[PDB]
Amino acid sequence: AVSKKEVLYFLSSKDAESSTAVKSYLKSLYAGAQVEATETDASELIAQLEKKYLSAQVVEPGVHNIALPLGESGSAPVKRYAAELFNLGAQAGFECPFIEVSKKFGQETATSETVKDVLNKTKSYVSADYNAALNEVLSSVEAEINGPVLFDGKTEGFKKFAAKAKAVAVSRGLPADTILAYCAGSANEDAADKVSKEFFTWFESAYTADAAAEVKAIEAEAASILDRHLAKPVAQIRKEQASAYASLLKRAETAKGAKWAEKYLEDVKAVQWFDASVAEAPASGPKVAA
Amino acid sequence: LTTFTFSGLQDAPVAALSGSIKLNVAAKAGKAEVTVAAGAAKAATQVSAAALRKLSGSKISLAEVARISVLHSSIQNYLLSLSNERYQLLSQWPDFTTMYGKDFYYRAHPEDLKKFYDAADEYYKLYETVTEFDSLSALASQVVPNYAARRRSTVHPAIGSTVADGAFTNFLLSKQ
Amino acid sequence: ENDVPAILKEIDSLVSREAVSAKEVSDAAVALTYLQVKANRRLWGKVLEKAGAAQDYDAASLTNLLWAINTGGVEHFKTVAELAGPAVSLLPSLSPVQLSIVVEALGGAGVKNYELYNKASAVVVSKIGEFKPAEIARVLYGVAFGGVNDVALAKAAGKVFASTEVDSRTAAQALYALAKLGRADKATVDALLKSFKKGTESASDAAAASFALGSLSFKAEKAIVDALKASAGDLAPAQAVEAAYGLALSGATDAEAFKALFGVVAPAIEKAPDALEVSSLAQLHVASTISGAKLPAAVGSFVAKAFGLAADAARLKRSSAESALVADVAAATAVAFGAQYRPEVASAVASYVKTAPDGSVLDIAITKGDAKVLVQAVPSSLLTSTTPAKPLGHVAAYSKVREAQGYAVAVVPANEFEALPDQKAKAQYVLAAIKKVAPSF
Amino acid sequence: ADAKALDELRKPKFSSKYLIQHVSQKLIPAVK
Amino acid sequence: YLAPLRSDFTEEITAPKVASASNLVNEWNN
Amino acid sequence: CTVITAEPLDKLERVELTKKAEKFVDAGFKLVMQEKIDKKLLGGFVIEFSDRRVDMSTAKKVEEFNNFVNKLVLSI
Repeated sequence: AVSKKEVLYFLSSKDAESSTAVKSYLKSLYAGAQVEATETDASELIAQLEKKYLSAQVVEPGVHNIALPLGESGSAPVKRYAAELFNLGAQAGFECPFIEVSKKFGQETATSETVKDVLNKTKSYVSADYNAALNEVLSSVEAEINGPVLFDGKTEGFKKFAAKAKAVAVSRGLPADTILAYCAGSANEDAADKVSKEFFTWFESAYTADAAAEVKAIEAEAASILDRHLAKPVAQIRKEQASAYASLLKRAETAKGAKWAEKYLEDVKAVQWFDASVAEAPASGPKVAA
Repeated sequence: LTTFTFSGLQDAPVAALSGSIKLNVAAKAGKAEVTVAAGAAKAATQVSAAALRKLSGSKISLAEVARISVLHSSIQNYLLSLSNERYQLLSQWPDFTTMYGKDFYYRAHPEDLKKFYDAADEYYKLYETVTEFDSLSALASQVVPNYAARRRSTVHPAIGSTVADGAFTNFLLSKQ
Repeated sequence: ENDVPAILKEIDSLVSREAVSAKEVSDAAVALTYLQVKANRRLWGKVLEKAGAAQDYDAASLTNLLWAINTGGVEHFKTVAELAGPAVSLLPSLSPVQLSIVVEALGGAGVKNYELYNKASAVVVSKIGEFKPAEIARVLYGVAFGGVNDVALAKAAGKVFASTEVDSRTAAQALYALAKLGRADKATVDALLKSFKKGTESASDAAAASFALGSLSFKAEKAIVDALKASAGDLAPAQAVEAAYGLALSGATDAEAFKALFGVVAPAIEKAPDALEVSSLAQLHVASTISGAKLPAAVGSFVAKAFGLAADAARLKRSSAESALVADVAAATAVAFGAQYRPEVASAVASYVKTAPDGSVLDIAITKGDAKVLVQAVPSSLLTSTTPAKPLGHVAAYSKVREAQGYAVAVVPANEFEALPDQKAKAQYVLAAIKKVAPSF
Repeated sequence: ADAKALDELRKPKFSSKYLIQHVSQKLIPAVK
Repeated sequence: YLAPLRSDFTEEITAPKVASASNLVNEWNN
Repeated sequence: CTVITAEPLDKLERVELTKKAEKFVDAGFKLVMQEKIDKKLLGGFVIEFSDRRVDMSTAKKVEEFNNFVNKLVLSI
């Protein structure tokens, strides 16, 4: 079973084996058994660590139930894949991904003094094609200031920097005006409706470019693995794939008592049973008890 | 779906668009008579407007019975649809069995006949490896783990370049 | 002359070939809805597989296909969301009845496609008299459950709801849409309540309208309560429990109504306790504590545990700005009861974190001896979208279900908490909000 | 034996989920 | 068909490193 | 002495900090204090005696926690 801080994550997830374990947990609840008390302790580092290591347990069954739109025609298959990834993110506890990476910039640059510290300590969480375009404008404003541009906002030099960072930002293709006015909010919602429309149509364009870029990478990686695979004769392919499968089976059989090796061999028995069920009735597929 | 649906016998479909199955409704104010024509069988049913509202109560909740996963089935599907692209241009190789005769032998130069025989064996090697279709089920299992490690991030699964650029501009151009 | 298994085998051998066109799979889906064949699933799966498999789509085949996917109630997010390609690409080529059906069916499955919802909302607001009011309620349902907070279509909808009488189905769908949007626009709700006069032709419309006026927390009309207590056999457990939740949140004391609604679901929950999601079990526990409708003895303690599981689930998935709000409000609470220096504040806020009796963890819970007060934070998701900026009915439900546990809940909304510029100001705001509801502390 | 279930088959098989659960169960009692 | 199970968390948000579409098809046409 | 903090001290924070830093003189000495503000501490306190330092600030606590988490995941 669980330690009951796992099981509060698995209530809203619609994955399969989380649902089966949580239905057995609710069945044990029905027969006069009590819930365990949530430990109201484990200060913020343990809270973020356990959150990070228990959101993996909801994204990782959730990724493998998401079918890629590899080589499909149009745009809307990528929108299916990216909407299903957004739904997986909302079921694993993460927020809307824009505000999630904005939260990460708030976590990384809480205590930065100058804009050069901002472009240093957040280099990995932003594109380098944009980070170089910001470091050049940082040097350009740094030459006229002849001092580091401090991270306040009251500065005139920071305003001259931001007026060209907005310029390179709209030069990249994202309209910075609608994004700043959306996340900065307005009072009357009828005047904010159009800026929410513009932010969302950019944001839909943006996450489709994200998911389609990952799909282009998977397309090229599968094409490269196949183009290296079709150069081999079948003797090398057969002995190679049988040896690699037997090596991973021996590696997952060297571990005993651990849960992951036991579940590994259990799912190996599942795929052997699936081959037997497709062999018994090739017109209907697998036998599913209804 | 949501817990409530708001459709049924109101702006409903009236006819069929195919001849493979024919559908004729007789929708009255209280009930409806759907006499559907389908092959050699035929059914004439009776549903009311509040009888279709009892449809979406217990939801269907479809799922995909897969061999390994739905992700790995999709990558294996793409590998098979690439092997079709390769196989279609092994379908346009010229026949050489029309030139296996001994009349083309002794008119042929020895080096060029040897290179023709090695070319034919090279075609047989290509065609034997491009139709090893049982190897794709493991060939896609090397594309999966880097992809699964790229969706298992510390921030969000579907996060990437341009959304991080938009939030970087939104983070920078605000007042500090 | 009428034989259903032969025609089911016909439709199974209909779309088991290789090259099914759009019309064949569309009419196969419509023909499966018109026979009510929810009992059989693999034939439905063949229909959905061939529906996602075909590439050509004209207007009427896609409209009939998504109508059948909606009315049959199949949820398969991949094949429904892959219909949005032709749904976008045929958008001026769709008639307004087709446009309302397609946008409603893609909204019902939660297809996150902002292009389709923008290019449907502009077609609504640019041609409004072209659309019947039921068509506007369908587009509002679709754009509301599709995750778009669009207000222009909501006001153009409320205009037509103000001008012309609509069916109770249309008003019920539109109220459900505005309850998903969280508007609580009274100037439209008072119009849309006036379609529940002749009695609704269904029970699902009355149930979703009751949950709509529960989540907006307006009032029970005593017509929809009568139409619900007089028609509560035609509701699923997820529909009837949601109706009882909306009925208790709208402040109903009609115990025969809640008894007739729990008579649906207590044999259902006693049949399979694990079929329903724990959100609806917590909603059942809310409806069973607010109206006081009693349940069987193995159901009451079990859903009492389920509410604790749901509260801790919403706590662990706190949206990290609400957690900032809980930190700030608990700081203001620890200041208002006396802690001026910051380690005193930290120790008090770290000691304000007791557990409820049902196992759940309370964020700000003070005990002055024998009475207990609770400070609650209503961040942004439980607010409305209109300029009064009031909380929704879920936090009033939480206040009522904690006030049954011996607590005196003081609600601190974040629309008012975020105006104050200093911590003495927020301390006086939280102390006035506590001292209004539990003045003895 | 044959015809297992439906919910036994919707499980994505060779996902991780259990290396991570084992890492968490041998991490958090060792880091508290 | 089975994969090595990796449990590691990608910290960097980067472009996904598209590979080069290889020269197998031009080789087979050659 | 020299005490470093993220914010200026409150007057009760000062007396708790004085009691916690007078534990670290190995005599009957009446050591004085000197407050300084460095923002790269995230709360806590650093006692700079110029002979012995104690880094109880949470910048080094979160750094040491990240190093301990990284030292377990390469072993497990």
